[PDB]
Amino acid sequence: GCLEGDTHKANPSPEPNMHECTLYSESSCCYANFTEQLAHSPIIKVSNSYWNRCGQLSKSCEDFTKKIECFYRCSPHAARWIDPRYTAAIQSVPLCQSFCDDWYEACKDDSICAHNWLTDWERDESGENHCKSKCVPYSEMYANGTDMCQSMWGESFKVSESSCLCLQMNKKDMVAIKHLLSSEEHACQKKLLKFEALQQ
Ligand SMILES: *[C@@H]1O[C@H](CO)[C@@H](O)[C@H](O)[C@H]1NC(C)=O
Ligand SMILES: *[C@@H]1O[C@H](CO)[C@@H](O)[C@H](O)[C@H]1NC(C)=O
Ligand SMILES: [Cl-]
Ligand SMILES: [Cl-]
Repeated sequence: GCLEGDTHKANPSPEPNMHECTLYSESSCCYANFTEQLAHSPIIKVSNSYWNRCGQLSKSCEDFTKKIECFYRCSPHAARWIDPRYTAAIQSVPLCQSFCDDWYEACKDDSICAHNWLTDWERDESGENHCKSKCVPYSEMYANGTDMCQSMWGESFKVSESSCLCLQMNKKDMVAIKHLLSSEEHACQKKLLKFEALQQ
């Protein structure tokens, strides 16, 4: 299944001409047309939402923000964390801490005005987002990567205690996903060792 959000397909299927989010190409919950928006950096505006409200994000920070957009919109497994009473929303998707930490590090000197990027905006007539709070650095907005990942999208994400049973929006998620859906920990960690070996 896919999420029952604005843009999602009914069911995951291959998607040949994706411009971004290609991690999900051969089984995607987004149509390729959605990806066109993300093909060019700097990314100013995705759908009705401006990404540059406190300035233009550094490239690596933008990359991380794009990875989460691609997951929500295109991952064939996001719906496994579907909120049953709000079918466009996810809850408690387990993110790897290393992922959240690298992200924070990438964004630490960038600026932001929404502690929670989903709720903390003024939305105008045309659906476009405007800061209410003040622009501050990410390093002021959140105390660390963990705090950021638990805050940015409310209940959507959590930070796993496990370094293996967690998503980081790269090919290793194929290892994680097998075990997410003590024992499972060791299974995952062995599987992950094989993965790292196979990739030269
Ligand atoms: C994207 O394509 C799908 C089917 O190919 C279509 O249903 C949808 O309206 C398109 N979205 C936009 C924004 O053009
Ligand atoms: C991260 O920051 C939060 C909030 O300040 C704090 O509780 C926590 O100890 C810090 N470290 C981790 C790994 O969460
Ligand atoms: Cl196409
Ligand atoms: Cl990529």
